[PDB]
Amino acid sequence: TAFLWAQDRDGLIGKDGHLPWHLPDDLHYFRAQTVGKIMVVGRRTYESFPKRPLPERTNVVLTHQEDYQAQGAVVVHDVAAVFAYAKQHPDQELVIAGGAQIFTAFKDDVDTLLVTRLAGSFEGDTKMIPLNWDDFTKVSSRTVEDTNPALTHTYEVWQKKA
Repeated sequence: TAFLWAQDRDGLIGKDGHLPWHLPDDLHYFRAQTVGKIMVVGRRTYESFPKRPLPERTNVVLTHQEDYQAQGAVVVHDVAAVFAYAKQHPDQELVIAGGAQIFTAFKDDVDTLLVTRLAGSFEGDTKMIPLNWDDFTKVSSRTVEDTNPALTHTYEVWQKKA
């Protein structure tokens, strides 16, 4: 299972309840990362999400409710309910998108990690969860210095070890 998200110098991710705005470049990666397959998302996330469900992207809703539903999307309550779907759907891949509440949920199950270290700084009140970098291994990491000094980023790909 993979985890795709972007972190800045400070290591921020997003907001919890501000609704400021989203970047076009930083947004393309957030989705393009696992789009086109079984991408998980928090209930709160699936809501704000540009669309429900996503066009060409299988989404999943994680909530403590045992009756929670979604139009087209899949409804799960934890990392056990998601793996259950992906279990019956060995054709598609399982990659968690968010949110933070969902990140630390699969942190102990994630077999692969994806982080984008952006040189520039980003605002927000929500920080990234405590990842066990010691439990995982870095398989790839290279920074990309674009024209914009703040639009820079590093693509890190980690693989959970035993």
